[PDB]
Amino acid sequence: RIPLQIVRAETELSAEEKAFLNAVEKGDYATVKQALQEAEIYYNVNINCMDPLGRSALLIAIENENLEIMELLLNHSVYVGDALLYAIRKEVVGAVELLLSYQFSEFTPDITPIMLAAHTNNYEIIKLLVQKRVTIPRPHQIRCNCVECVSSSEVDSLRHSRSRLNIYKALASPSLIALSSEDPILTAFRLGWELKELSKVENEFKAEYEELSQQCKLFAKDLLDQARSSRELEIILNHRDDLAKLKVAIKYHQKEFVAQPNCQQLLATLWYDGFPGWRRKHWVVKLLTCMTIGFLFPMLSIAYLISPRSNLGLFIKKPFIKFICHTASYLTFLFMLLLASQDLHVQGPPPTVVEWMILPWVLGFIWGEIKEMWDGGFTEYIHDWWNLMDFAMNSLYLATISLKIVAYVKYNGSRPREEWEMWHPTLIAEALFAISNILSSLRLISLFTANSHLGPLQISLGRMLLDILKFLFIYCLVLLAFANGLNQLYFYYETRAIDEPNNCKGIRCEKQNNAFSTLFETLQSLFWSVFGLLNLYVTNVKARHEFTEFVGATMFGTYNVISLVVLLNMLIAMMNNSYQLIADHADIEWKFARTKLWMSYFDEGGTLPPPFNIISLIQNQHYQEVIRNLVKRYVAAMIRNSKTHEGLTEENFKELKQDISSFRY
Amino acid sequence: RIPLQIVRAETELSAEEKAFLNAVEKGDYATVKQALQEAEIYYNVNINCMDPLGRSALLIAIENENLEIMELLLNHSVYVGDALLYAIRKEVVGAVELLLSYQFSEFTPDITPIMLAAHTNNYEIIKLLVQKRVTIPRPHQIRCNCVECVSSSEVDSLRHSRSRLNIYKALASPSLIALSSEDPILTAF
Amino acid sequence: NLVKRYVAAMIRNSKTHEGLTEENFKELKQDISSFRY
Ligand SMILES: CC(C)CCC[C@@H](C)[C@H]1CC[C@H]2[C@@H]3CC=C4C[C@@H](OC(=O)CCC(=O)O)CC[C@]4(C)[C@H]3CC[C@]12C
Ligand SMILES: [Ca+2]
Ligand SMILES: [Zn+2]
Ligand SMILES: [Zn+2]
Repeated sequence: RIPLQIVRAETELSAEEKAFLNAVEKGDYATVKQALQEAEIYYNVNINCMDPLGRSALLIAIENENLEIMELLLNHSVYVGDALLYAIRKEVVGAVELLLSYQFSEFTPDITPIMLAAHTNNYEIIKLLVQKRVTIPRPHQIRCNCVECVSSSEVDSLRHSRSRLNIYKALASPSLIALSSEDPILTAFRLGWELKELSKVENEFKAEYEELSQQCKLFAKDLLDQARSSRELEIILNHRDDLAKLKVAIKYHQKEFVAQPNCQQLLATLWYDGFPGWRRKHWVVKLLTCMTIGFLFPMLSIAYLISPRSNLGLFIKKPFIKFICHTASYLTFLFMLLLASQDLHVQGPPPTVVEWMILPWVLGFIWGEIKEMWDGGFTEYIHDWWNLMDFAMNSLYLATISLKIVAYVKYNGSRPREEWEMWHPTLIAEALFAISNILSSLRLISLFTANSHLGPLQISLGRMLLDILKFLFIYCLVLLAFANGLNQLYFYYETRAIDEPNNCKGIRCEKQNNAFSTLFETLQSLFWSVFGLLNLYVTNVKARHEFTEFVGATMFGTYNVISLVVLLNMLIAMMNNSYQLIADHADIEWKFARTKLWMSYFDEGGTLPPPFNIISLIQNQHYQEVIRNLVKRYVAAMIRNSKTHEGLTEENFKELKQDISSFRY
Repeated sequence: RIPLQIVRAETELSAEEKAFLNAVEKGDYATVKQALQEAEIYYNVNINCMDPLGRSALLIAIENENLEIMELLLNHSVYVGDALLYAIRKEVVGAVELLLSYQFSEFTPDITPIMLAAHTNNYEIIKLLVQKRVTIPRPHQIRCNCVECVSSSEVDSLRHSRSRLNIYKALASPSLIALSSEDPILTAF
Repeated sequence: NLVKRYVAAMIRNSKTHEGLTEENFKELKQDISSFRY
């Protein structure tokens, strides 16, 4: 039999001090007033009593929303501590104003009235509080090591983290940004960037910072949405302190802001400068004009080089024409590379005509690469992740040219490749040239972002590469373990290449042998076993060691099972789970990428294609006026969205009943 | 210490012109009438004042849905601009009829009362508006290259696109197809 | 202390819903009717 009792006992009640609490709970004004005045005359009661549910007279008045009992209690000199915070958090303007005009608490001691107003995001009460000179502390830099920060973290770290989070949550309020801010858009950009940076540093508190950054981005997008004229749109997008604001938004990774329909329409208008009917055109005529502009790229380049100011001179300044010319030049370079492969008995031959034509394009590519790193900088150069492939290709081409010139200078004989050594400079140069051709042909993937059908697909594939890289580590660990074991088992029976039928050793021969004799060969065999290109008799020895053969076969079968049946199927499940979430924002990511690609062609520098490449207060006032108009529209819209819900409004009957009762009285 | 202040400051208030706004907000008919007549006799108040939340006397009457204060304010010769649109968009038939019988705006300048009625898709108010001879502009063919279309797109393209979208959204209303159409099925197709 | 805070928070979460509270008009109507009587 479980003796149910009270373990933590509170104080007793049911005196006159509880009588007048329950009178206030009833709320009848006359009875409350008479009981309170009688108790005050008697001078034997207090006002510190607490109900079992955790509410007092003032808290119950807060919950019931009765201004008459509110003013009566406040004029009766009841306790006032935290009552302003409770009223602000209850979100009633009349009692907030009344309390402003004049133990156990569910409020953190660091909470300020302005902080709570910012947390609750109420425009009216926020303005009412901010009309007085109220301020907010500064949280220190992200990696501050100053004595004040180290000391405060040492005395109490949980309170410090909570205070920082509360300060940032109050600062990231859309209303508190609408007021007391000269540039709300820039403020939102910087705040979102700072919160995104803070999320990584504060590992335990990540979701809160991420949601604050998302809220800032959404506020910026909603503020942009209210523009209702092309003049206002261009003023906003061109304000600086062209398209400086758009460049800043691209830098700060504001994909929702960038992918706005109005901004995209303006960008398309700027992009299709030469053609004004490109929107209303047939696919056949678009294709025909595409070839007819791409075919005359050398003529256009020569015309611009000769006469920069002419009818044909300025025809290449348009971004679309420049993009078409660059694409045609790259396609011509790739065609030359393909034609190159279509006497081989000389040692270090002079370059042929195809290589002579290929060299100016390669030199131009390198020149264009260095200028962009000099103009952009190291961080911008490495952020693209395509410049890595560009640098690798250019370095490989430079090494190929150097090796070819070295071979030409050194060797001058005529000997067969069957007698040439394995480390010949000519052979090294051909291998590097083949790798360079592979990389250059693979470089064409970056042009898929300009298309409507392939951009999101390419963006989705790029996102999944990360999961591929993550699984590669586990696969490599398993492969290393099994290769170590197999080599340790099989390294005893190594045989020389002379004893083999065709003087061939390894797995790249018809007589596959010595598959696990060395660690490198074991790694190669275990890699090739995934695709089923390794035979089954490689796990055999010339001697009759049936136990050893069976153990090796068991190891091989276990590795095959683990690699193919379990790990490969698990990768597939991860790809599906990742792509399900990836497919949601494909449009936004593709539009951001296409905007970056489009703006990459707006600059005046580098107009020519690679082969020929080698050879101020009025604006502030206008922006302020437009920002004021947008803020007013946004405030109205968000007030309405707050009014969209709770459609079953009340107290209209109470107000009318009070009025008619007074008239009857 | 972050100095919180006001960056964009509006006009001041709390005069008799704000007194009678908050009287209208209270909505007591006798008090509103006596205050309004006293202010009219004094001849020192206006009716153009705006609350901090973006509402006026007529807008608050729209939101509160009080026909008596509505007719009192309208017979007191308050400003009437856009009030018909606000009433139609609030979707109250009594005040829509009363307003039909007789700055900062959250409505696009191209919005027409019939267009807003079609957007909101209210059969009764749509019929009440369409009983009068009201019409709708034609958007041009899909690939129109005519001078009027090219010129209007050149002066302002965002407004042109918005106007086209609003016209088509008004035209694609199921109620506006049920009325004023001989073959609703073919029209919908 | 933790129990008190948790009880307050869960009472509030119970009060978070049913925001369209009633019987306030009934109590006021009963009071004014008695005063009129
Ligand atoms: C996977 C292939 C290439 C074989 C490599 C074998 C070892 C060199 C690897 C396999 C697992 C690795 C470990 C995996 C994870 C960790 C935890 C890691 O912990 C942290 O990074 C702690 C700090 C933090 O992340 O907050 C430190 C390295 C260590 C021990 C790694 C050390 C290197 C190990 C032993
Ligand atoms: Ca590049
Ligand atoms: Zn510090
Ligand atoms: Zn036209």
